[PDB]
Amino acid sequence: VQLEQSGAEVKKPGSSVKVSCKASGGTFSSFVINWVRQAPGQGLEWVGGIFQAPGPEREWLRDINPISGTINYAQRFQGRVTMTADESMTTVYMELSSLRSEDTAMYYCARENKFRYCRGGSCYSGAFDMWGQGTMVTVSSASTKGPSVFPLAPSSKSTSGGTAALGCLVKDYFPEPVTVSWNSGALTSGVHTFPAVLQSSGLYSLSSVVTVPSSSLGTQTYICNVNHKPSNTKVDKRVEPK
Amino acid sequence: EIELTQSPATLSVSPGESATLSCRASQSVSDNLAWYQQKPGQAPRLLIYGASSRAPAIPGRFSGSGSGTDFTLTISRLEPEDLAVYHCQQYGASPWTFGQGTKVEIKRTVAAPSVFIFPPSDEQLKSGTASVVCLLNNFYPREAKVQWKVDNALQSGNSQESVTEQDSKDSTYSLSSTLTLSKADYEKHKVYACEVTHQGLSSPVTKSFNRGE
Amino acid sequence: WHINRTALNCNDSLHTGFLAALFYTHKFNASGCPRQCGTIPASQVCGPVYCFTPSPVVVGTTDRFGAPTYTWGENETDVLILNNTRPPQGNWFGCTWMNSTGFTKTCGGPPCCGSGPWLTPRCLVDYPYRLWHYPCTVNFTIFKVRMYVGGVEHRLNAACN
Ligand SMILES: *[C@@H]1O[C@H](CO)[C@@H](O[C@@H]2O[C@H](CO)[C@@H](O[C@@H]3O[C@H](CO[C@H]4O[C@H](CO[C@H]5O[C@H](CO)[C@@H](O)[C@H](O)[C@@H]5O)[C@@H](O)[C@H](O[C@H]5O[C@H](CO)[C@@H](O)[C@H](O)[C@@H]5O)[C@@H]4O)[C@@H](O)[C@H](O[C@H]4O[C@H](CO)[C@@H](O)[C@H](O)[C@@H]4O)[C@@H]3O)[C@H](O)[C@H]2NC(C)=O)[C@H](O)[C@H]1NC(C)=O
Ligand SMILES: *[C@@H]1O[C@H](CO)[C@@H](O[C@@H]2O[C@H](CO)[C@@H](O)[C@H](O[C@@H]3O[C@H](CO[C@H]4O[C@H](CO)[C@@H](O)[C@H](O)[C@@H]4O)[C@@H](O)[C@H](O)[C@@H]3O)[C@H]2NC(C)=O)[C@H](O)[C@H]1NC(C)=O
Ligand SMILES: *[C@@H]1O[C@H](CO)[C@@H](O[C@@H]2O[C@H](CO)[C@@H](O[C@@H]3O[C@H](CO[C@H]4O[C@H](CO)[C@@H](O)[C@H](O)[C@@H]4O)[C@@H](O)[C@H](O)[C@@H]3O)[C@H](O)[C@H]2NC(C)=O)[C@H](O)[C@H]1NC(C)=O
Ligand SMILES: *[C@@H]1O[C@H](CO)[C@@H](O[C@@H]2O[C@H](CO)[C@@H](O)[C@H](O)[C@H]2NC(C)=O)[C@H](O)[C@H]1NC(C)=O
Ligand SMILES: *[C@@H]1O[C@H](CO)[C@@H](O)[C@H](O)[C@H]1NC(C)=O
Repeated sequence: VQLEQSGAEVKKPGSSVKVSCKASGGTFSSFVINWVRQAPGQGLEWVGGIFQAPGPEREWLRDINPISGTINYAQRFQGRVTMTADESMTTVYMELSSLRSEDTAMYYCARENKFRYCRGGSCYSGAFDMWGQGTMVTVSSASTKGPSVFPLAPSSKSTSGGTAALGCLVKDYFPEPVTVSWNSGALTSGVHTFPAVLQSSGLYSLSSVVTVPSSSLGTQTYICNVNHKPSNTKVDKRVEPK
Repeated sequence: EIELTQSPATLSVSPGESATLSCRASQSVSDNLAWYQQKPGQAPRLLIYGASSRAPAIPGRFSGSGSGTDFTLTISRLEPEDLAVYHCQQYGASPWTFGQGTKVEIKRTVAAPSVFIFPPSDEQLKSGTASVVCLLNNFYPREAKVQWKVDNALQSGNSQESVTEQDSKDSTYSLSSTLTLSKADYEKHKVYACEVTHQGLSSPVTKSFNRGE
Repeated sequence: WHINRTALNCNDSLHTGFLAALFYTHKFNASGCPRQCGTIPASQVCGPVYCFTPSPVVVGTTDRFGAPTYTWGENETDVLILNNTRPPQGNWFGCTWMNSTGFTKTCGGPPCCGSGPWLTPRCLVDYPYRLWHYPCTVNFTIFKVRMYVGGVEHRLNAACN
């Protein structure tokens, strides 16, 4: 019914990672479970696929059976990716070894039905019709570190007409993600929490800004709630005028 | 392997108009071609399999056509929800390969950015570093140029910027640029300015402050 | 007889996996679990077609006048003429097959009540595709049985509950 993948992973270069894809509402039986990866900005890349045989082949139909081997890997990953399934066929794993920084990517599992339809002596696929939510895999030499949170104080230099901008700078953390809310989720409108940027230091940095009526400065209290779960770091920063 | 070229790289379409995406394969892949929709921060979703056969629950405005090498995805009446990256994939010959994706953003009227500048905090200065943030708020289109000047010296290679995804109601973008200096360098200098160039501005806008004033 | 005489107009739109179970022998778990025999168009048929004179026999595609065709039933004029495997004497004849979207179809059957391969409410004729057409009979027990119709002796295997 639905594909649920394991949680985000952070790995040092040269290491290995093992990501799981679990079926809810049934079994992977008779499907190919594929793995597709997507480097942070880039397009999709097939890693390989593993077929979950419902049972022994009926060999009088061997010549038109569309399955060519239970396990297929893209050439780029041969020798360092292993795909397995448990005997229940409710979980398929992808283990990727000798990790490199270019292996940093979101890893999706996706179900493929190679027996979508048949006609005239051959059967055709339904493509990748059901996708897991993705498992982010970060490959970096950096060590886990909670952010420093600094105010982005409103000023005359951050007002236009009757509206002011203020924010929080969330600097020097590893790894992704952080969450930022404002006033414990009470203000969401007008908030821009920018995509983190990876600094040359290997640590990430992010700002979160919000626009508010200028007549609220020094009357309304503004707190950014920063949560960096990988380092167990939570910070509430009051942001007030210059 | 089979090479899939998607064109154009970016599409800007006004709501209610049609979007035509192209996907061209090196060798022939014979209707074994699929289209996926990837909305911001989400997993890819299947729209079309077998070049023209349409996945269930996919609205009728999505149509794929073609065979062999030249394929097209047509989005007839565009809704703002259709903001996404569209990927084509061939499964005619292993290994399966994907195009590089076509981003479809929502066309809207041009809007100049509101430009805000933030000096480093005193809390950060005592840590040894100064980050100066220039904020470009709610502009369209996404192309924008930020340039930093410190006492009129052009800064290059010591700033980084981030752009938000297009806003779902506004159809607008925002941009943050952070200039990073040491505390010592920060205090050797007076005028900090970011200069913003954008199609909605008659000429570049500069927002600046004088340190300690 | 030829592989190509199997009608192969198969369509698993809902991704149930029934079409995969044509190519592999798929056993079920507990959770998952008249009319006369004329001429059916191959377009409505997926996988092999069995008829039962008690004894099981396969029907291959032909044209409308009974000459064998070898186009996997893709031809609009391709049919399975079930009645041409009806033995000239004996009052027992049923058939079973899968329609295009994975629903088991039956044209009775035992003289009576039962339908197709079924001999009693308890028992049906065993044949190579029983578990595909009747997956919920996976843990039926297999008995060697013997039946007489029209004087002729039929030796077959029956699956019984
Ligand atoms: C989809 O299915 C259709 C079938 O419905 C199929 O069409 C057949 O195609 C094959 C191959 O191209 C044709 O085969 C040729 O047959 C030639 C003889 O044709 C005459 O005889 C046929 C059989 O007649 C017997 O059976 C009928 C029915 O019981 C009976 O009435 C007769 O008296 C006789 O007993 C007959 O069906 C056919 O009828 C068609 O044509 C007549 C006259 O044109 C027309 O009036 C009809 O209305 C009907 O359209 C005709 O009377 C045969 O000579 C020929 O052999 C040549 O080639 C081979 C190989 O090169 C050589 O060895 C040989 O020496 C000859 O050079 C060949 O075997 C067959 O006739 C078609 N059937 C029909 C009904 O058209 C399609 O191909 C299928 N399509 C796909 C996608 O696969
Ligand atoms: C393969 O074989 C299966 C099994 O027979 C075929 O599926 C059947 O196809 C026939 C012909 O189309 C349909 O009549 C059967 O489904 C339907 O019956 C419906 C009755 O449902 C009730 O509830 C609806 C709710 O919307 C009410 O509106 C109705 O009034 C009914 O009270 C009817 O609604 C549908 O319109 C339809 O007639 C259908 N049965 C099953 C199990 O699906 C299948 O089509 C065959 N496949 C092929 C391609 O040959
Ligand atoms: C039973 O069903 C099978 C599957 O449908 C049938 O196989 C089909 O047979 C037809 C015969 O007309 C083929 O159609 C032609 O295929 C040729 C292929 O030629 C290539 O290979 C040869 C041999 O090495 C080589 O010399 C050539 O240079 C080619 O590279 C094409 O050239 C023709 O254009 C035409 O497409 C089908 O391709 C074939 N399909 C499959 C999947 O095998 C078989 O004919 C049926 N048997 C009977 C008795 O009817
Ligand atoms: C498989 O079965 C499905 C459902 O029976 C068919 O779906 C139909 O597709 C056509 C053309 O795309 C539509 O015009 C119909 O409205 C669809 N029916 C519905 C209501 O789902 C499908 O064509 C069949 N064939 C294949 C090869 O998938
Ligand atoms: C049939 O018996 C088997 C084998 O012991 C059991 O595993 C299976 O679940 C049963 N199937 C059903 C329909 O319960």
